Amino acid sequence: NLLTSLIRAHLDSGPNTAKLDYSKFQELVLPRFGKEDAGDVQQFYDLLSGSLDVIRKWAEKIPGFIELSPGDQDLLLESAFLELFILRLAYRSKPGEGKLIFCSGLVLHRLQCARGFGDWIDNILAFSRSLHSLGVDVPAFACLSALVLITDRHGLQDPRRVEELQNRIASCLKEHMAAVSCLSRLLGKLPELRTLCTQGLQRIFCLKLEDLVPPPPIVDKIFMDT
Repeated sequence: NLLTSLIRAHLDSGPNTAKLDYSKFQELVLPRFGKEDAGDVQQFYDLLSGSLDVIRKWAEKIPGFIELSPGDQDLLLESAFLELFILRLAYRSKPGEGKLIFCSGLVLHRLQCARGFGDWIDNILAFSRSLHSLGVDVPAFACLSALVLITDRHGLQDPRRVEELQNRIASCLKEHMAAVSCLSRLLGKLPELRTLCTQGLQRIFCLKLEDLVPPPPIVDKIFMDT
């Protein structure tokens, strides 16, 4: 069934919590001061680039995403990327502790992220606990995230296919959350998520302009989409 394949796809795309990765983690007390250097930017960029790989291996595994055309397959992806990056990160992070947890299991302190991400990081954590107040069970999240991906995108081959897959996922979510308006409180989180992507596009524009290290292709593509 569709739900099951969405739960699994989510759970496979997630970090292994038995192996969160603390090799870079440090519990800092005082803000990192100054301007950000090339190391800050390169980290931020790698984290970005890392997640695209995983979000794609998550995409593939959605019932009938592989079935679509290669044109739309990468278009739903690059267009959903930043929103997926932020929502998955907000979902799996730990705002009480100041821990950002990334798709590869990497754990970073809010204060370690602040130079590359900017004040954006603080809004992302605000959005994290906002998600966490509400409670969003795994099946609700595993449908919500596929809906961020499979959605009409100006310039899609057969948006009938996308629109069709979309509505199945949409009724899984509707059904599952009726089995558990709840759905509309969860949907009431996506305007917050939208504000987050805009601020992220702005930091990424700002970093593109310092040009301290060459961006990864995703930075360009996400920015070209503007």
